[PDB]
Amino acid sequence: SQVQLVESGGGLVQAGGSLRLSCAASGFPVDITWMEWYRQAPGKEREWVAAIYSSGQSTWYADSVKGRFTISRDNAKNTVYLQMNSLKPEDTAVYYCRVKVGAWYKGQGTQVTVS
Amino acid sequence: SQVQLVESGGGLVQAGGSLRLSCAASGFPVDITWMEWYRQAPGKEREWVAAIYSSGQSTWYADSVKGRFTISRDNAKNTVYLQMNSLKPEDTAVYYCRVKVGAWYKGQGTQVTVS
Amino acid sequence: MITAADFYHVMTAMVPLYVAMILAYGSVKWWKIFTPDQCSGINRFVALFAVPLLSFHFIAANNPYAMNLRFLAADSLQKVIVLSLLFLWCKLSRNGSLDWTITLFSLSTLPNTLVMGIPLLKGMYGNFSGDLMVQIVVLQCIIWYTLMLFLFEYRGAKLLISEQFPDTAGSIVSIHVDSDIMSLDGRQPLETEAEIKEDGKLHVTVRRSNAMPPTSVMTRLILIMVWRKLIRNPNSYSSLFGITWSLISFKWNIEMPALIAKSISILSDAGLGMAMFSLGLFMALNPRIIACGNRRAAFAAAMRFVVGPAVMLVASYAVGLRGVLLHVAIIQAALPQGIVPFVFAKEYNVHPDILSTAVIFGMLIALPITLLYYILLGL
Amino acid sequence: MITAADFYHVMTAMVPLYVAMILAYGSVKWWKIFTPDQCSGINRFVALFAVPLLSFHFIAANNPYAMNLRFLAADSLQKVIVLSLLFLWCKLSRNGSLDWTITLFSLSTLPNTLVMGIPLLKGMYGNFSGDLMVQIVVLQCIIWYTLMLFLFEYRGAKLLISEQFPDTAGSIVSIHVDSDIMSLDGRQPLETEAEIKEDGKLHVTVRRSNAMPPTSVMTRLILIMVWRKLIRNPNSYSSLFGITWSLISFKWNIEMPALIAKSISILSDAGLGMAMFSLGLFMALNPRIIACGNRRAAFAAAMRFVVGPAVMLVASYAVGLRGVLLHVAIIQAALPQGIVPFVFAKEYNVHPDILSTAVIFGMLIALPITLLYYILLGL
Ligand SMILES: COc1ccc2cc([C@H](C)C(=O)O)ccc2c1
Ligand SMILES: COc1ccc2cc([C@H](C)C(=O)O)ccc2c1
Repeated sequence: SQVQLVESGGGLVQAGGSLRLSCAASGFPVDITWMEWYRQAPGKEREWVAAIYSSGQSTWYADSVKGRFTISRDNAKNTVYLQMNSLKPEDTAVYYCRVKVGAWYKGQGTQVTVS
Repeated sequence: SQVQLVESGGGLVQAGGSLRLSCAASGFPVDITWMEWYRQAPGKEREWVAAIYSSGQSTWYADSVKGRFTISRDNAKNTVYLQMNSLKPEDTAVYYCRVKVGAWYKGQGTQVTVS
Repeated sequence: MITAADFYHVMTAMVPLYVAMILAYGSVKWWKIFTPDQCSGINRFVALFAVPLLSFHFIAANNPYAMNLRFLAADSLQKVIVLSLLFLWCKLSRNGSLDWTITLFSLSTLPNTLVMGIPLLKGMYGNFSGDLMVQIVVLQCIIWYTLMLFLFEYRGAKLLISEQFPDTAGSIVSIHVDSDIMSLDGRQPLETEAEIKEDGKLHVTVRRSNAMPPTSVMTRLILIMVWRKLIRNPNSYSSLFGITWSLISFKWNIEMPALIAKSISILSDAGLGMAMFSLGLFMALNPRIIACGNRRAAFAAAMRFVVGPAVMLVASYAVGLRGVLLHVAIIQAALPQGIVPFVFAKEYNVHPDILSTAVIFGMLIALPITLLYYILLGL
Repeated sequence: MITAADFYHVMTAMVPLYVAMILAYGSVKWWKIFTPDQCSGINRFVALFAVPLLSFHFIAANNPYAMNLRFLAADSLQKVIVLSLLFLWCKLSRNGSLDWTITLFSLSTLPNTLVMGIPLLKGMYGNFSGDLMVQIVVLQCIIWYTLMLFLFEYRGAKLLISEQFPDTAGSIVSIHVDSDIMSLDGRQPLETEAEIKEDGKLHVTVRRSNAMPPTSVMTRLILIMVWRKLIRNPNSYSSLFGITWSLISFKWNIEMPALIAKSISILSDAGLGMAMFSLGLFMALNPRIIACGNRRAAFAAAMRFVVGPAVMLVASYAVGLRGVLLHVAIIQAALPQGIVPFVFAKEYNVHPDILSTAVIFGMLIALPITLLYYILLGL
């Protein structure tokens, strides 16, 4: 009945800034299981970045972005917040959430671009 | 040209005696390689007992007759002497030599029988 | 009454079938000649080379402009009366699923017509039975092995959506399948992914994993997962060129040239003997003959030799087959179970143990049961 | 001169042979369908079931009381002139062994007559060539695959005594072989043991290991090691019952009954197509076509298409074959190399690389060479 995923926080910024990404959800019974965050480069590839899930104290990261990006889930507002710091210039790619309610639901709404 | 293998030493004796078996050969070029001594029971089977060969300081023995029977080769007289001590009563079998000149040559001549 | 010569002409064309089967069953269990890894070598050959060149020889010789259209209706009336009653069962009862609908359909209205049915009925009612038994082989390889192929895809395309979209199954528009997938089964991990659009439209993409919808949507996902299962099946290339040559040849009276006709007749003559030799190897790879139990093995010969023929005895008074055509229509339904309905149940795992019993146990009683129908119709 | 129809009747019965071979060569190297472990499944089937039932059908139909005894002498004169000259080479020269005598004999006087020779010559000189080409198949499967079987045992029974009895080889009376051994080869360890008697008599027993003699002695050891290689070979049970039925049937005019004749004709028709399909798999299991080198692959086609036929051109003036029988005798010697002379050279390791070349390279030039002999004899 018109299920909705809302993304916010992105934009254009220079190198060395800070952004606060978001992924708001509404209209699900459970909506916890295993959520992700990943990039989508203009060179056709896609690297999985961060994940928070039902454990909460376990985050699966990559090697290049290891220990530098902050992930946080709000179970009350049904929103996962993504804080990113020391933004490298290779961030022209689109960065969005991959919520999972048993099957993977996704959106596309950001314009993350770092000069 | 009438090659000849001569065996001697056997006979009938009670338990606890001593016998001196022999295997004399004549008419070969080399006649060293790997010689044997084995039993032939009336229960159709045959257990390999002792062996002296080109090394000389290596004798392959069995488990039941281990370290109790004396083997000795005479390279001059072309005769291998077999001294046996503490003769067990299960020695009704025929005990003879198995000289090897590249193929296995054998005889049959003894009457080893222990009551 | 009958003669003793008619009993002899049956044994002339049924004894060379069992000789080619006992030598296959004997040379594995008794003398241990073939390794069971090497046993897959012959079963690979018969499925690809012998049978699709054997079915091409019967279809491209059968006249399409003189098919007995009255006999062809009273066999398309068995497969509709049985198909209408089973869908009345799976949608009104309290325990009727679709996993029992197809299995109770392959046991009843799909005999072994090509390999075994043609030489038996040729040795019972002259040579015009040898033309009628080809006219059913054409319809099985072009309709009734295709309608059954949709019923396994619809069995699969319902599970993958109902397992993983239980809450918002009603607002999906398009479904996109990557070309890696050949069978949405659960054999492969099948990471399912769903795009979200603005006004409730919801694109769904089915992928490969590393490390109810509208009926205008299910009738697109199925037709993609049938076109990928039809251009790989070699028998679909046999019956396509068989009908196309037969519509050309029997109008302008063109006879097929001897350079091509003898090029196919060197493998097609190696098709009927090897098929009974490949089937004889199959009845020794199993651990037991009766696998699922003695309470369901007799159920196989209850929905095949009774409910099979006796529904054509009432589907032949309606169309108007009497005399000699009535006896040939009843006997061709009491033939043992075909092998192509097993091949489907082995891939999709829809009861492989029942159809593995009905083929092997069906062959061992196929002779002394159809001979009872030859006697009781001759009086 | 000739017609264009005679060129057509050759291609009618030679094109279906190469179609059954290209599909075997293609489906391994190009499309990779068969696993090479499963490739041994079909080669196990053709050696045991297809061929010994195919050779039984030709021998038990051939009339023995009307064999062309003049044609049967001018093919037993090729295989004696060649066999007399090679033993003059291995006993007078300075480098003539016996390991080169047999290999220079199988390349010259043993063509492929059963599978490929019969359909070619039937399509060139009417139907009486189809009866003559069976009358050579009988003599190959009963004499010239048996005299060659003694020459591999005498190659083996000389090595085992001359290696391990170099000094007292002249005073051995009897040789006893245990029933474990099937081939005194060196494949098995073969502990040799010699009893000693009183007056120079020397019994020898050949065993299995765990963890010159008088000519009245060598002609007993060989006849034991041939009787053990003849009651296991399935083709020796084909030609034995083939001749026995044919001597009965063509005197009292008994025709073979249709229950038995159709029992064999379901496997024998699956024999000629499968043999060319099994041979096509063999020309892709090898790493290279030309294996031992380009200086000996052309030697194979030098002792097979030249020294083979041109010694029958002088062995036919002597017997007195002119006219039409002269052309059929020359062409049947230029056929490509048989497969049974390879089977021997693979077991006994007497040059397996040369005969593996001459079979495969012999098939690829068999057609454009015998067609040259059809033209040059027609002028
Ligand atoms: C591996 O053994 C097989 C495979 C496929 C077969 C197909 C057929 C035809 C198409 C049919 O009877 O309906 C017959 C026998 C067969 C044996
Ligand atoms: C595994 O392929 C074979 C094995 C044996 C064969 C025998 C023959 C006959 C006996 C012959 O030609 O002389 C033909 C072809 C054959 C192919």
